[PDB]
Amino acid sequence: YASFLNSDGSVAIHAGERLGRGIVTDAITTPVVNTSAYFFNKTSELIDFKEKRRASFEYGRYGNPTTVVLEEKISALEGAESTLLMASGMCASTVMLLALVPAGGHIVTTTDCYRKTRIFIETILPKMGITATVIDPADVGALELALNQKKVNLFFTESPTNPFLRCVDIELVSKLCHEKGALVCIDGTFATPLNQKALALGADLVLHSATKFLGGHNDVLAGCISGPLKLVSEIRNLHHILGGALNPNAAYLIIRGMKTLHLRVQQQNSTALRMAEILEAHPKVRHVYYPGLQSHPEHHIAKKQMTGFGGAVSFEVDGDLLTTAKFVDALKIPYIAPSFGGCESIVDQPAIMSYWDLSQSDRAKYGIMDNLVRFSFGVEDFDDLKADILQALDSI
Amino acid sequence: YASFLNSDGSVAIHAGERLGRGIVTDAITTPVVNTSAYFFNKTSELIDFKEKRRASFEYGRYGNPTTVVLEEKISALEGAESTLLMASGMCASTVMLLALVPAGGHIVTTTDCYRKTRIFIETILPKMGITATVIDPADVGALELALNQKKVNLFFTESPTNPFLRCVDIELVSKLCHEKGALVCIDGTFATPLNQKALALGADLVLHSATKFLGGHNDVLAGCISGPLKLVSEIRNLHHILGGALNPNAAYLIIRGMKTLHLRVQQQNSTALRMAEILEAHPKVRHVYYPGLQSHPEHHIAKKQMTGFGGAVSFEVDGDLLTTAKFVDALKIPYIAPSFGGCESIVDQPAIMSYWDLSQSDRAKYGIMDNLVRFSFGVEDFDDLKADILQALDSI
Amino acid sequence: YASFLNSDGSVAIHAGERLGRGIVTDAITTPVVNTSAYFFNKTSELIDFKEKRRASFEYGRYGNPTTVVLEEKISALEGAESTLLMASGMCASTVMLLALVPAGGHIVTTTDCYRKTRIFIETILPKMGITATVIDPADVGALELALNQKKVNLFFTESPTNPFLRCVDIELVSKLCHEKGALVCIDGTFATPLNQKALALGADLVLHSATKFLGGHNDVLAGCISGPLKLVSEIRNLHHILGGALNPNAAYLIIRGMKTLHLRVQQQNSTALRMAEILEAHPKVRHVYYPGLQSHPEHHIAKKQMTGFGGAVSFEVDGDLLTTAKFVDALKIPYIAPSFGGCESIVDQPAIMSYWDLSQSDRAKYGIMDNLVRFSFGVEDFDDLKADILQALDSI
Amino acid sequence: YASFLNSDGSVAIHAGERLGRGIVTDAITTPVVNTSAYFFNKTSELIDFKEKRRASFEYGRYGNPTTVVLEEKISALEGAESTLLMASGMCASTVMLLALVPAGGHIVTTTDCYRKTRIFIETILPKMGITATVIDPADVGALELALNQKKVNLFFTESPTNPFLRCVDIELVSKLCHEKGALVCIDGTFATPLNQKALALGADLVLHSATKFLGGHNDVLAGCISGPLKLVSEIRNLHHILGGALNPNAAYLIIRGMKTLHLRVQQQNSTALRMAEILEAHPKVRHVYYPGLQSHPEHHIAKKQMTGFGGAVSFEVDGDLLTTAKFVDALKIPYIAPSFGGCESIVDQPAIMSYWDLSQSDRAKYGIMDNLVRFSFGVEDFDDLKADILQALDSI
Ligand SMILES: *Cc1c(COP(=O)(O)O)cnc(C)c1O
Ligand SMILES: *Cc1c(COP(=O)(O)O)cnc(C)c1O
Ligand SMILES: *Cc1c(COP(=O)(O)O)cnc(C)c1O
Ligand SMILES: *Cc1c(COP(=O)(O)O)cnc(C)c1O
Ligand SMILES: O=C(O)c1ncccc1CP(=O)(O)O
Ligand SMILES: O=C(O)c1ncccc1CP(=O)(O)O
Ligand SMILES: O=C(O)c1ncccc1CP(=O)(O)O
Ligand SMILES: O=C(O)c1ncccc1CP(=O)(O)O
Repeated sequence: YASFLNSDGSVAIHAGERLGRGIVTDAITTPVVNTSAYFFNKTSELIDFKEKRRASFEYGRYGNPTTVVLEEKISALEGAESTLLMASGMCASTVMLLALVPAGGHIVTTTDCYRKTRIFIETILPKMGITATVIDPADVGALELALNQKKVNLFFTESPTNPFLRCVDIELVSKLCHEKGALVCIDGTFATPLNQKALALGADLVLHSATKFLGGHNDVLAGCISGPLKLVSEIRNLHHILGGALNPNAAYLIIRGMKTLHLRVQQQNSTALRMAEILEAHPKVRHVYYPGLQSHPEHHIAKKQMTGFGGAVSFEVDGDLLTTAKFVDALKIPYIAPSFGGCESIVDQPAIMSYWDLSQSDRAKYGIMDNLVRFSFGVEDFDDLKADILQALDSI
Repeated sequence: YASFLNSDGSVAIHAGERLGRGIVTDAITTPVVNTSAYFFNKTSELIDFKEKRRASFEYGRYGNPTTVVLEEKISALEGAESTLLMASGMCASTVMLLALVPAGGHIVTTTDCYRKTRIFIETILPKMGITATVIDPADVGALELALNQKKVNLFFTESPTNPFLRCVDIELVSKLCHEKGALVCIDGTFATPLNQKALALGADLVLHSATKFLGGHNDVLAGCISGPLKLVSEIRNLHHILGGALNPNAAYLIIRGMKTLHLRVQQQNSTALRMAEILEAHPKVRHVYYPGLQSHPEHHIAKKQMTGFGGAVSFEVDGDLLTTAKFVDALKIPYIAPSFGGCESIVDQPAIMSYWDLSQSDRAKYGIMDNLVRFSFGVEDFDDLKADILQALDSI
Repeated sequence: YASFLNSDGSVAIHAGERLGRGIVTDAITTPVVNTSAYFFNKTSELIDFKEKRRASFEYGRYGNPTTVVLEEKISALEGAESTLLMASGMCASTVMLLALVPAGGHIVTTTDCYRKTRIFIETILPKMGITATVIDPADVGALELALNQKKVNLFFTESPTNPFLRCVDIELVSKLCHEKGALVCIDGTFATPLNQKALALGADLVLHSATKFLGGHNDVLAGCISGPLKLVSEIRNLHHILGGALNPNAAYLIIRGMKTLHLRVQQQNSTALRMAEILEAHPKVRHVYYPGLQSHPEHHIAKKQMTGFGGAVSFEVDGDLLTTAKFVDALKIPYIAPSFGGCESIVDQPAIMSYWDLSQSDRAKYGIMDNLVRFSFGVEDFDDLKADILQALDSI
Repeated sequence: YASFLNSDGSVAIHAGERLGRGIVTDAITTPVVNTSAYFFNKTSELIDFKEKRRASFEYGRYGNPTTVVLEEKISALEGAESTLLMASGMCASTVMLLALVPAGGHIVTTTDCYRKTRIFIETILPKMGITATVIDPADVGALELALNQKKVNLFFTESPTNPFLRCVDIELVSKLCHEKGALVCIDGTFATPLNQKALALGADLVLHSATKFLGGHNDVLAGCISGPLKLVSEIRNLHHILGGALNPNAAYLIIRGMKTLHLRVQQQNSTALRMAEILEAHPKVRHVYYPGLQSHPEHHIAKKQMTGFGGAVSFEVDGDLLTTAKFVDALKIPYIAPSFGGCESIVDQPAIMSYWDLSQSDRAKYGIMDNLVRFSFGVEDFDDLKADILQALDSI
C-alpha cells in the first residue's frame, strides 16, 4: 500500500483509507453506504459502464463502496492482488470450492478439517461427482502419493488446525502441489494475516473467517478470501450469482475492529503462550496443544513459518466428560460458547459443543475426547485470566 | 397471529412483536442483537440444548433474535408455517434449488425467468446432472406434457414475471404439478404478500426479494422463503452450511420498512395502474405491459388471483435504442438504475441494463427490445410523476 | 427545492438528495458518516476554511454530511431558509429559548404548554431574570394586553396543543406580536409540516420533535428548528457550545422515516378524524378533543390554517380514574406508553402518565382529569383499530 | 464490580455485562435498543412505576438499556457511584455547570481551560449572575486566596490541561476546596480513567469526553460525568429537561471501543513518551510539553498521581507560523484535524486550528504560539510514526 507504512499494524489501520477511498470525504473514517442500487446520470454513461469504459457497482450484490475498503485493507495485509468478502467464513469456503473445483474433479484435505466444511465436501460436492482424498495434516507422503495417483485439482486445509492446532508446512506442501498442477488454499483463521503470510509461503489462496479475529469483537459474521486476481475473480463471479453479499454495516464493524488488530493479536499471542506452559506443567492437565510449545508435533514448522501462535489453546483435563465439565463450569471470566478470537474469553468442550450428535466411539474415531477443552483467550488482563483458570482447576 | 388483527396492514406492523419477541423488553421496537455467538450458563444446560430440551441459536450462522422477528412477521403475512431469511433473493432461490432438487433430477420453469436465475439453472445445476424444461408462462399444455414425459421434481416461476409481468394461474399450475408429485415454488417479488397469497392458492413455497418491496427504501438486500416446516427446514439446513446469513442490522432495516408496507404498496398500486392506462393511450407509447390493464395476456388470471397489480410498469416507446434512451434521459424524478419497489422511483432499459452483453439478435431472441422501458413507480405524488413522464414523452 | 416537484410528498422524499448531497455518490440513499472530526489536506487549506474561503464542518459537533441532508430536507418542507437539528425536541426548545431571549427579558406562552417546557421556563429562565406571562391559547386580548404592558421578547406556543389540541390563529397572533417587536415561535409537533405551514402563516420559527411524526417509527429522538438564517443561525451558535449534537445514525433513521411521511400522515389523519366522530357519538364517551370536530373551540381556526388535523385524539371516558384505566387496559392493539406519531398505536392517561406527582386538586388545577385519555392512532387498518376501541368500550 | 477481576483492562471489558445487563439475552454482546418510548402491560403497573415500586425508563430521554451498560461500565472503571452519559463532552460540562452552580454563585478555574468551556463560563453563566475566578494551574496560593475572599461554589479544571498538558495536584486541591465547602470537578479527558483515578484522589466529579480516548475510533461523540449519586443525580435531573440524550447506536460504538481501551491506551502511552524524548533532544524542536518528561513543570505531580502520561504530546518547532506549517504539511501518517485519542494519528496548530479568530497579540496573551504543534499519537507502529516525524523535520 504505502511506503511510509512498513508495519502490519500501521497497515491494518490505514490500508485502503489513508491515501483515498473512492468515495470522497474529508472525514477520517469510512462512510457506511446503505444502498441497494447505484444510479447513472444518463443512458450514455450507463452504456459506458457496460462497455468497461466507466466504473460502477451497478447493483448492491456486485459490490459496495464501504465494503471494498475492507477488501483492499485485508488485501494489503495479506499482500494479495485481490480480496473477496462474503456473508460468512462458510460462505467463503463453500463458494470457493464450488467455483474452482470442476465436476468429477478431485480434492485433497486433512483429517482435522473444520466439521461443517467436511460435511459440505462429503455430502454436496459428490453430487457434482467431486471426489476427495483425506490425509493426515503431517503425512506429506500421503499428499505426494495422492498427487500422483489421481489428478488433484486443489489441496485445501487450515493451519493451524481445529481443535488441535496442527500446522502444515505451507512452503513445502505448495511446492509439491504446484509441481502436479494442484491448487493450494490455506484457512489461516487461527493464524491471522499477522502471525503468518500463507500467500508469501506459496499458497495460491488464503481464506479467513472475519467472524473470529479480524472482527475481534464477537458481534459480526464475515467471509474472507484473498489471492491473485485471475483466481479470486473467478470466485467473485459465482459469488455474484449465489448472492452471499456482506452488509455494509457489517463491513464497517470489521474495518473498525481491525483498527486494533495488531494490538489485540499481540496480547492474545502472549496470554495464550504463557498460559499454555502453565497448563502444560499443571498436574491436573493431561495434555496441552499449542504450536508455541516444544511438545507440539509441528512446533518446528510453526516456528519456521509463524511469528506468533494464535490466542487459541486446547488441552485435555485429567478427568472425564463430567469432571471436565465441572472445570469449565467453575471458570468465571470466559463465556461457554462457540467461536473464538474476540476480546471476551470463551471456553467449550468440542465433544459436547460440536460432536454431541455422534456416539462416544464415533467421536473418538476422530481425536475428539470428552477430555478436550478449547480455550480462546480474550484480551482481559493475564493475571485475572491465569488466576481464574487456576482457581477452576483446583475444584477438580 | 392475532385475533384483534384481521388486516394485513395491521399484521405487517405487529406480527412477531405485539404479542412477544423471545427477547424480552419494555421497548416498543425490536432490539438489534449484534452478536456472533450465544453463551450457556453451565455445561449442563449446553447439553440440554444439544438434546433438544432447551432453545438457543448457539452460533450466529444458525439464527438471531432480531432476525426471527422478521421471520415470523413475514410468516404471518404469507400465512406460512415458517420463513427463512437470507443475504439476498438470489441466495434464497439458489439455496432452495440446491436443497430441494436432487442430482440428476428434472426441473421446469418459464422463459421469462429472472436472467441470473436462468444462468444458475443452465450452468451450475447441470453439474449435478439436473436437467430442466423451459416453457412459456401461459403454455399450460407444455407444463402438463413435461409433467408426464420426464419426472418433474419442482416447478419454479415468478408471478408476475420480469419484465413483461406475465402471470401464472397458481391455483391451476399447483394442481397439475401436485398430481404428478412435483413441487411448486412461486417468486412473488413483484406481487408482494399483500397483492396475493401464493401459499393459499396452492403453491408449496413462495420466495421474495426483500431487497425490493418488503424493504421498500432501497438500502438493504435480503432473501425470503416462506412455506411448510417440513420443506423450509430442509433448506434452512443447507443454509446453515452455505452460510448466507442475514445481518441483524439489515433485518431491522426490513422490519422497520415493513411497518409501512401496506401504505406503500397501496400508493404504488394506484400510481402504476393509472399511469399505465395513461401510457397505453399515449400516441408515443407503442405497447404497455401491466396485469391491471385489459390488454394484458393473463389479465383474467391476475384479476382472479390478485387484489393489486404491483407498482412496476413496463412499456415500449415509439422509437429506437437511441430515441428510447432520450426519453429516459428526460425524466427528472426517477433514478436511472436497477432494482425496484423503493419509495424512490426508478427507470431503466432492460436491453441496456441487463442484456447489453448479448447481440441485438440474441436479445430479441427473448423478447427484450431496445424499445422496452421498465418503470418502477416510487411513492411520490402521482401528479408530480405523471407530469414528469408526460413532459419527457413530449421530446421523443 | 425542485421545480418538477410540486407536492410535499415528493419533496419529503427527494428534498436534499435527488439534486445533490455535497457528499458525492452514485448511490440512491444518503451515506451514514460516522466521524468525530474532519481532516484537511494542507495547512494552507485549513487557513482558507478559517478565512471563510473553503467549506468544512471541522469538528463533528459543528455539523455532519449525513445530517445536513435532513436539515435541508425539512427546510424544504417548511419552506424555511434554514433548519437546525438537535438531540431532542426538548433540546431544541431549550437551546432556542436560552439563545433568543435575553436576561431580564420577558416571554409569553399559553397555559397548555408542554409540561417539561413549562418547568424550564418556570425554574431555569428566572435565574437569568427572564419573566413570563402565561395566557390562554384563545385569549387574544390577554396577548395584546401583555404585548403592551411589558416588553415581550418572544411569544412561544404549540398548535395543536397538548393534550387538548388547542389551536392558535398563527396569522393573527404573528401580526399582533410583530407589531410590538415580539418574536413568534410555533411548535407544530402535533401538526406536522404537512398539515400546516406555520412559517407561511407568519411565524418566525417553527420547531418540531422528530421523535414523533417525522421519525414515525418510535425508534429515535431528535430536535427540529426551522426559520430564517439570521435567526436560526443565532441558535446554532449556542448549540455549538451546549453540544446537543445529533448522531448520524439517528439522522438517517429520520431521513428514512420521512420517505413515507405523507403516506403515514395521510392515513393517521383519516383514522383519527373518523374515530373522533365515532367516539363523540358514543354514549360512554363524555367528551372528545379534536380540531377536526365541529365541537372543538378553535375548529374554525384549524379549518382555516390546517389541511389535516393530526393523528392524535383526546377524549374523556364516562367514569373515574379506576374505570378509565379499565378501558385502556382492555385495548389490545395500542401500547400503553408515552410519545405518539409512530406506526404503532399508543394510549395513555395523562393524569397518571405525566401528572401523577401532583395532587388530584393540583392536577385539575390545569385541566388534567383522571378521565382524560390521549389516543395516538397508529397506521394500522382502521377497522382493526375501530373494533378494538369499541370492544374495550363495552367493558365500562 | 467483580471480585475475580482486579485489573482495569478486564473491567473495561466485562464491567456492566459479564454479570448481567438488565436486558436478558444469551448473546455475548449488548443489544442495541432503538426505541423512543417504553410500554407498560397495564395501568396498574404504570402506577407502580410512578410510585417507585417498579423500574422503567418510561421515555427514551430518561434512559436506555443499551446506554446504562456504558454508564455502569465507566462507573466501574472510575470506581464511582454513578455515571451519566450525554450527547457530547461540551454537553456534560455545560449541564453539570448549569445544574451545580446556583445563580449569583462563584466558580474557580484555570487559565488553560478548554476554549469553548471558557466561553460558556465567560458569556453564558454571567447571565445567571455567576462570577468566576481564573487562576494559573500551578498557582495553589491563588486558589487558597480565592477560596477565602469570595464564596467558591465549585472549582473546575482539567488535568492534564490542553494544550500544555499542565497538571493539578488533585489530592491537594481537593483538600483546600472541601475545607471551604467548594466542589471539585476534574476533566480527566487527556488522562483517561486508566492513567488516573481523580475520584480516588479526592475529586467530587470526574468528567470525560468519550469522543476522544474512550471511543478511540474517531467515529462518535459522547459526554461523561462520574461521581457520587447525590451529585450526579442532580445533573441527571436537569439533563432530563435540556434533552442532550445519547443515541443507543453511539452508546454501543463506545461500549465496543472500550473493549480495547487498556490495549490502546497502553500503546499510546509508550509511543507518546518515547517520541516526547526524541523530540525534546531534537535540534529543530525548541520545546516539548509532556507530563512524562522531567522538563515538565508538574512532572513531580504527574508522577505521583498518574500511571501513564497520555498519548498527546505538544511541542514547539524552531520556526514561524509558515515554517511550522511546512512541517505538519510534510507528515504522511497523521491527519491534519482537531480531536485526538483515536487509533488514527492526528496533528494540528492550535494557533490556526482553534485561535485563528484572534490577533497574534491576543493569541500570545494566552501562551498559544504560531510555533505550537499538538500531536495526537495514534496506535500505528512506533517505528513508522517516528520515521515519519523525523522525515518531516528535515524538510525544515
Ligand atoms: C470460524 C471458522 C469457519 C467458519 O466461519 P463462519 O463465520 O461460521 O462462517 C470455518 N473454519 C474454521 C477453521 C473457523 O475457525
Ligand atoms: C430482485 C429480484 C431477484 C434477486 O434479488 P436479490 O436481492 O438481488 O438477490 C430475483 N428475481 C426477481 C424476479 C427480482 O426482481
Ligand atoms: C415530543 C414533544 C416535545 C419534546 O420532544 P423530545 O423528543 O422529548 O425532546 C416537546 N413538545 C411537544 C408538544 C411534544 O409533543
Ligand atoms: C474533547 C474535549 C472537550 C469536549 O468534547 P466534545 O466531544 O467536543 O464535547 C472538553 N474539554 C477537553 C479538555 C476535551 O479534550
Ligand atoms: O465450536 C465450534 O467448533 C465452532 N467453531 C467455529 C465456529 C462455529 C462453531 C460451532 P458448531 O460447529 O458446533 O456449529
Ligand atoms: O435491471 C435489472 O434487470 C435488475 N432487476 C432486479 C435486480 C437487479 C437488476 C440488475 P442486473 O442487470 O445485474 O440483473
Ligand atoms: O405523556 C406525555 O405527556 C409525553 N408526551 C410527549 C413526550 C414524552 C411524554 C412523557 P413525560 O411524562 O415524561 O413528559
Ligand atoms: O482543536 C481543538 O482545540 C479541539 N479539541 C477538542 C475537541 C474539538 C476541537 C475543535 P475546535 O477548534 O472547534 O475547538
